[PDB]
Amino acid sequence: MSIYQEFVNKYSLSKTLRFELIPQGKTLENIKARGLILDDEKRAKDYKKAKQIIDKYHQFFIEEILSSVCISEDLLQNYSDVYFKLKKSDDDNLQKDFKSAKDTIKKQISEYIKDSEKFKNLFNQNLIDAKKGQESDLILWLKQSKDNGIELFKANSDITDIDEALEIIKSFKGWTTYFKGFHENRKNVYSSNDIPTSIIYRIVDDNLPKFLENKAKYESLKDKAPEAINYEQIKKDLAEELTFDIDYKTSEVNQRVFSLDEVFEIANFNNYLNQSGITKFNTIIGGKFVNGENTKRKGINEYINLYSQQINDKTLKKYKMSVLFKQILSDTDKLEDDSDVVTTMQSFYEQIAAFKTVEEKSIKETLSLLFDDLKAQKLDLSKIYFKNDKSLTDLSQQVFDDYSVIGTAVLEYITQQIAPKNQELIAKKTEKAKYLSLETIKLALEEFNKHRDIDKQCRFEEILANFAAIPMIFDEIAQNKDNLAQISIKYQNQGKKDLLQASAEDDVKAIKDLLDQTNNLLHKLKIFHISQSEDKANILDKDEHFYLVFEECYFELANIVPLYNKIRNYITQKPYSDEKFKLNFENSTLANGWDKNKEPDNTAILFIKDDKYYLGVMNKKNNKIFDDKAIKENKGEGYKKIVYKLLPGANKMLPKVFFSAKSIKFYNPSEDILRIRNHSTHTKNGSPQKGYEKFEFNIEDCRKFIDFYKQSISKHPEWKDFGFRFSDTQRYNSIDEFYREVENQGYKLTFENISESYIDSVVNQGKLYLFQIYNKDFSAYSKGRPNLHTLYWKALFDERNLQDVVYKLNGEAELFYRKQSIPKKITHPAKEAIANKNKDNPKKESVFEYDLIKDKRFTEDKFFFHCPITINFKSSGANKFNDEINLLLKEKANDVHILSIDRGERHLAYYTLVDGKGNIIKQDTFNIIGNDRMKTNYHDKLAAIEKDRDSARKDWKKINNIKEMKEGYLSQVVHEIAKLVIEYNAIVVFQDLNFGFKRGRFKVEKQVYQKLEKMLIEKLNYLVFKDNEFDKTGGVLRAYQLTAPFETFKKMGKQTGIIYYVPAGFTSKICPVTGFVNQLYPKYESVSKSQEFFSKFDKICYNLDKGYFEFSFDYKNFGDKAAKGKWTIASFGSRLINFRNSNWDTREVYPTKELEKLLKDYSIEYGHGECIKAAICGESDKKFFAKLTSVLNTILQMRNSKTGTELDYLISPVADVNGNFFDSRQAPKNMPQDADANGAYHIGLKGLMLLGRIKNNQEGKKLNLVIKNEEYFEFVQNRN
RNA sequence: AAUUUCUACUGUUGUAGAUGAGAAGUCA
DNA sequence: TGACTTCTCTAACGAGCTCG
DNA sequence: CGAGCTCGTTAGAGAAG
Repeated sequence: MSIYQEFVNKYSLSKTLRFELIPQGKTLENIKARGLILDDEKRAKDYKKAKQIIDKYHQFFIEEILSSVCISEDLLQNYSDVYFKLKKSDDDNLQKDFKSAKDTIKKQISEYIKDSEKFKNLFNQNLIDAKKGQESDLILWLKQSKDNGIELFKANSDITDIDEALEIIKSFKGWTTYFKGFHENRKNVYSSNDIPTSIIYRIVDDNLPKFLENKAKYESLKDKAPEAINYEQIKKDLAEELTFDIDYKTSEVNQRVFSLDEVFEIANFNNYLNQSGITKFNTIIGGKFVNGENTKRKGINEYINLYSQQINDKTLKKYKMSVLFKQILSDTDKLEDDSDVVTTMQSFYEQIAAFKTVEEKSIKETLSLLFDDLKAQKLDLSKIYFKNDKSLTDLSQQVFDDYSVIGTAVLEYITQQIAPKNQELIAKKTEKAKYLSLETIKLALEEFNKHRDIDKQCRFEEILANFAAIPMIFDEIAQNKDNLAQISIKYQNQGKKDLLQASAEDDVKAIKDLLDQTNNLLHKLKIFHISQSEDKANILDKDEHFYLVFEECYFELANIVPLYNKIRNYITQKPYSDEKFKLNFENSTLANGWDKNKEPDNTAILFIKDDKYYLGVMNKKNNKIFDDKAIKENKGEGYKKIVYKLLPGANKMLPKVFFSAKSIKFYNPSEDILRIRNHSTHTKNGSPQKGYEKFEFNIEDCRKFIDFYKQSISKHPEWKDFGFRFSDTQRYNSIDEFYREVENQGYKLTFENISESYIDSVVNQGKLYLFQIYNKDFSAYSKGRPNLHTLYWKALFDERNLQDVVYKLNGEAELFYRKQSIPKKITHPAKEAIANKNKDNPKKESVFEYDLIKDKRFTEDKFFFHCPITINFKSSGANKFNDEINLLLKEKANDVHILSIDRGERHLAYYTLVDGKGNIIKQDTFNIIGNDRMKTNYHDKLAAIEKDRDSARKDWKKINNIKEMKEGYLSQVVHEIAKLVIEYNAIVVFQDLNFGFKRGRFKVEKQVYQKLEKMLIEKLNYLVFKDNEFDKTGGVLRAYQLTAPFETFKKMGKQTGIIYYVPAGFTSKICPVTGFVNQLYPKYESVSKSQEFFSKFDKICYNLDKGYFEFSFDYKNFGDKAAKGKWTIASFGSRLINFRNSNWDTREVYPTKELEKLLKDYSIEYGHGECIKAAICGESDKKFFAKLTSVLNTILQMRNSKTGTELDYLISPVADVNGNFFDSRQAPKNMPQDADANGAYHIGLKGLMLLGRIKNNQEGKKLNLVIKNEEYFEFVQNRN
């Protein structure tokens, strides 16, 4: 029987059921008449015009907290010393010191911000509404905008001036419940974490590493060039700009021209860093544009362009000075129309190309001159770095025709340079190091050429020539701008979406190409650019001339990845607008509690006429319909208005009502009890109120202070309806678990009848707006299975729920409304034969008596109802969930038949039920989805869309209509994974995407396979089966909670519940029977160096009766230690070889017939029947050894597509213990069948040894769930 | 080619499966 | 480029307000 | 300014590895 009987109703989560309202009776006629929904646009669309007001005031607060901060020089001298140690000498134990050196400067400001006076009333209610004596801070500044005559609008923003903004900001009087995600996603702007958009993460990582860099290029400038910077001219010329009102070390209030000898001081760090101080610093260092003289009076960086120009020294051009970047939330829009689909692009290629710079070098010539200055080795090669991730692999792709030739040369040269006989430092100098210099690259490429002939060289000059193939890409952009200027005169229309239709295919493919040769252009400069990453915080001895001109042409060119995603998210949408908004019935309280006592203001209540469900929203002004005297007066039959009783919090309510100004006399205790609440002695560790202090808990308190609550609850007027069943008060350890005694039992839901004729008349009177929630299950024309957001709603109100409560209703439901997006167009009229679209369905015809408008749910207005509920409310929460599982299946480990999912070359997954020994019980593909009614082949449905016999092969409309259908496949297949893990009650084991993941070209990408393990963790955390009994396990309330929730992809680790994780390195290229891995990689390193490598083979011999040659090897005679054992690989069957398609598509080559040819071509004899050891090693030729490697580039290839997309079977070199060779044309059911069946059976074998560790668990709860290749390659081979 | 929304649908005024919503700095 | 925060998941009371 | 009147305060567990 299923072992997961225990894993039922375990923890709590809150899904939100959504519905459509039906305006019934005369509900909609009163709404349109009084102007209700038309005056709802002005406070559900218009707050986006108020989110332009709040952030601008949130920008004025930046200007008046950073010009009001004064940080010490003690934490700048503790920064700048470590800031210059790591440049000249980077190490490990100073990174812990550098982080703590910058931790208490990003926290010392983070405690100054949270202790100001404009901050506590800015992320809460009181930002926008005024107190009776305290007028709020938004309305003061907009009046202060008039108090000084400032003209903040009609020059920068959308609103005319502040006078209409004075009207707009008073449209949110009691409406403070809007901004609660707009005021939660701006607590990251003042967050002390490492998130990359703040003002305290930025002034420690974007200007403080740039200002202290720019001080070393000023102390090393006055001694090396005294005459250069004319001090006496910049005092007179820019005297108005240099009026810095405050100094640091003297705290002057002297509005005077500062001295340039002291503005570059480390102590003077606080004279800037608002929006108007970085402007002042970048006025001197970049020049001041004043067009009153028709010339530029350019500052100190013009003096470097005069002093080093005359005497002609390019070492003072190393000492140029940089530009500080502009602060986050400066003064600087998602796309929906087509009037601005072109001028968000044609007004960018005017900005990225047609602009005159400061020093007069156009951006075509900047990458032209600098890469030509790098061409003949002029710049220093030990200061320009490569990004050491697999983006440098792409730099080896375009010119070296190999992926890992650079990453091996910086592993081969560093091997001989430091530890030439391999032991500790050898990894992090070239592998874990985030950057490698060109001097390290050049001394690794003119060393590998010394051990290689003329045919296969690897020249450093080709990398310099590859970068010279960059600066003429800007010339064909200047040719495409002559092509893409005839389209901007064709789209002058405002909102019509004729660039999204399928007729202009010849005008969208002129845009994807132009946004692809400016998106690999940024992916070839990506290997240069410095990263401000974490755990290394990358700082090295950088170049002084390269990385100042490169930042001119990267961070101005980097504004295309937030612009390429503004088009590919515009073309790949659907032709209707899902722009909905919430409607409120002239009330800031729509569904907040649903409670019976608090519903003249919660405004809403539900109904049931014994089959379907309704919503009744009372009109807020005349809401006197159900004030407890018209229910008994109108009792009868019909609707079944609920009384809903809720008690949120046994921390927040039970001291609020039992120690109030009213009910304190009704439950009168002695002063023995009153000393507890004052000093907070009942709490183990909490918070007393003002007046007293915290004391120590004793066991006498919370076995009698709870008894105060038992007499207080049992005499309450409206809190006797719950019927509490509290346990024995001696068995109460704390009040945190007496919370859980009050909170779950403080919830009842029973029914009271109302005569149907009254509340059919009050909707006719116009006081009860009545609505019906429905789906395709709550209509009368259905018989099949419901949805899951309708099988939950029918369990909020069932009687078997309310016995032992599971589905709790929550407050703050939210009513939404959606306008008319697309017009009504009947695409399938009545009595017309329509075409089938399934290649297995017999009934090819389709004639409908009723019409079908194309997706008509976006043609007519829909009132919505988004209703959060709570699942398993009575039970506990989620603490140490995955540790409970491993401590449970230890006595149930011999019931667990491990399921295992992979990616796919030909398939999409190959889920495989591996047994404990390893014999596959039931494997099947994941291309055929469904029960015997209809069957759908998503493999064939991909293969007709996936860039196959389609229009133009490159447009964005394909590559998401693959992906959304591929994502819609992920919505399908998670049910067919869930059915297996209950029928075969085991586990899921995916492939992790942290480290150790598969690399090749698959259908399922890296992107759309982490979502299939994201959409499985949120459909195995709460798992309901639509065809199971209600009160039985696996049903609706007694359902499957087997995993934990989803926090991040990083926090999945090796285990997040029943879904384990294993690596995905070397699982698809292994013989399943014996465990061979091709670790003896042939690459044709040299002619003579291969000769001792063929003697590292034990014997290259032949057998008479066997009839096949063999390359016997053992791994003890060569490095990169992976496994052991005498192999004697064979040359039995045929191996296909892939080729460059386009003709030269596919041809078959036999290994043995090639070995018969290529060995009889020279004088080597074989036919005696013994070893050919010395004969193969004795031969010396260029062509011979460059061709025998192509035999070993074929005898070890274990994937072979038979023709174009037919089938790829599996072959095995290494023998069994009998003599037979594994061949998947005759493989049994307990062995893999296809090529993707071998990439899934080893993901289970590497997952089955997780379960070997877990069944042998001990008292040490430090379960080594990590996999090393020495552990896996030993387990898979000798398991029998 | 119909849906609380999404994907494929004819599975027939809808069938099989998924659905956590308002939110939204945006790393790159 | 697809994920990075962590909450509100609420009833009752003391409050100045037409009214008494 | 008590009639109670629609508001904007306000009461303040112990999990979180």
